[PDB]
Amino acid sequence: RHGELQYLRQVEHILRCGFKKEDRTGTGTLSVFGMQARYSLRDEFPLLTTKRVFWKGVLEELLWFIKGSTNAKELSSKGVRIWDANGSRDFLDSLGFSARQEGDLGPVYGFQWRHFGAEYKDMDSDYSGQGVDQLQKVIDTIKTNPDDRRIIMCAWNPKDLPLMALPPCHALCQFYVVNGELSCQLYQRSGDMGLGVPFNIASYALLTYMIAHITGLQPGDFVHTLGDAHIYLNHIEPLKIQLQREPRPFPKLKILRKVETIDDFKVEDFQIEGYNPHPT
Amino acid sequence: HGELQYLRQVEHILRCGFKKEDRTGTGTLSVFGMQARYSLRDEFPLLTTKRVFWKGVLEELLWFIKGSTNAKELSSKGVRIWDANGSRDFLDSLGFSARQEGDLGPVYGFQWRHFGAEYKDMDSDYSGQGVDQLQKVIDTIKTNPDDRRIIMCAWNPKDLPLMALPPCHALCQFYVVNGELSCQLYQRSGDMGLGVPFNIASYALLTYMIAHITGLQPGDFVHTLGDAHIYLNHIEPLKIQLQREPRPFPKLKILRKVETIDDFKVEDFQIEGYNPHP
Ligand SMILES: O=C1OC(c2ccc(O)cc2)(c2ccc(O)cc2)c2ccccc21
Repeated sequence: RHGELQYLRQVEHILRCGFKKEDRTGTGTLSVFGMQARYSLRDEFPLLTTKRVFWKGVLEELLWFIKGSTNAKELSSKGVRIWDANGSRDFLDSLGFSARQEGDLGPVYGFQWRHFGAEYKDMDSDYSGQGVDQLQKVIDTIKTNPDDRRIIMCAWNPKDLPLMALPPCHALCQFYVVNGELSCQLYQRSGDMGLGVPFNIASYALLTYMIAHITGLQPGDFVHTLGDAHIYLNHIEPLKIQLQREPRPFPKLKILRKVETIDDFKVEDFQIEGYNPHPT
Repeated sequence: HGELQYLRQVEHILRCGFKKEDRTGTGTLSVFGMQARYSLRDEFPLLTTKRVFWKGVLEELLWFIKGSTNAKELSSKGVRIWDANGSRDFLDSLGFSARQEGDLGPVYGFQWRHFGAEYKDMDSDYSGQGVDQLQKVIDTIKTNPDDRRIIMCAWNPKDLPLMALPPCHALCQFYVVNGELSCQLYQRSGDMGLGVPFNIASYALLTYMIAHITGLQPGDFVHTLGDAHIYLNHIEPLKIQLQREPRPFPKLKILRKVETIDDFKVEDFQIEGYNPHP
């Protein structure tokens, strides 16, 4: 009943029953369409243990989303370089974004979360007060109407898709409250089980911890829903080895001071305790 | 039998759901996060343990497809499910007193065909405005079946204040493998007793239509729920329905070759072998 066994069973399922299917580069995957897992957030934190997850990247990326940044260099300057290739001069040129400064990802996550529907110009523009601040709306609704069934933050913006260096893999999420507990469901249109999915689970579990903290609630569940769940073909043999490792008890996530607004969270406010992932 | 997934979801909520009130303070039993997979392969998942309103399923979907946001254009087909949301007493509730009766605001039909366009009223001409997500999905399926971004999203944060009701069916995603077209719906709120069987039929039908248009075979319909709930007044009726054994699903037949999604008509469809319980 360790929560990571769900993830292992999803990987096993794709290895056994997935179909060969290729991505935009013509590279092969094994793929299943439509999966779901539930990770409890109650006195533990689902940071996967059968292979180490880049927690520093999880935390800094989420803080970067929250402040609305679309500059890959603003994340890279924290030592987190996962978005840098998508803002490179050559990649941006290949998409027709010649006039963009290097690092300008377009209206990706942070912009849609804080300024949905505003007109994007570039990554250095001031978007204060423009568009729908979905993130603060979710927090507001949780505080005042926890029964609400419309508590959604949606990064999928069909109008803005052509401007993005990458359309969001995490298309939308929904929050839910019962019994003083805050839950979150992510709709992820595409998930690389080997590398991306563990990171994305941590990301939305952390966001739920953050929002629960500032709304006075306790973390409940993170429900992970996938569209195209896939394993790259050259990852099959390492994953078969990983699948025979027993999960170690999940770590705990501690928030080290009372924080009042989502914008006030800082990297030093968080401590992962007892994280003991299997080595690679 | 694929209907057993639905029955076990109902059973789970009656067993493990928590009491949770809705907008009207009326009580439900609720579970957050559920998923079921309904095969579309040589059968159609129109539930059999209780009759589903198939004519309403089909006419509502045709109404979405032509982009209408006028409940009176659907009611004129004898399908009244949207009429209350467009009534003058309900629009006034939401501060929409200057709005014509029947004007639902920028709901499914507008978002599917004109996402991002500026809504005015249900009588406006939106030709060529906004993103036609429906046609874009069909195009991408035809040209890039491997695409992992084949999404139609009715959830529009900018337009929510203008809507008579924000979409329960927030988005759906299509997927192609082995010549088969699948569809996954993200439904943020599901009334298991009254709404969900209708909703399953709707998106299974959309998948049959797009598969027909694109030369593919229907695959799976994957139903994902947020707040899956049962109104307390429905508990004993569902408890009886849970005792009913499902009959084999009917088949859906498309009676002619249709070239575009806009060309489908009610007469093109025939449900074969539908034998539901009362
Ligand atoms: O470069 C990285 O992108 C990943 C990532 C995903 C979502 C996100 O929001 C941020 C990053 C990713 C992993 C696998 C993929 O197939 C594509 C991307 C990732 C996870 C962990 C470590 C590095 C990376």
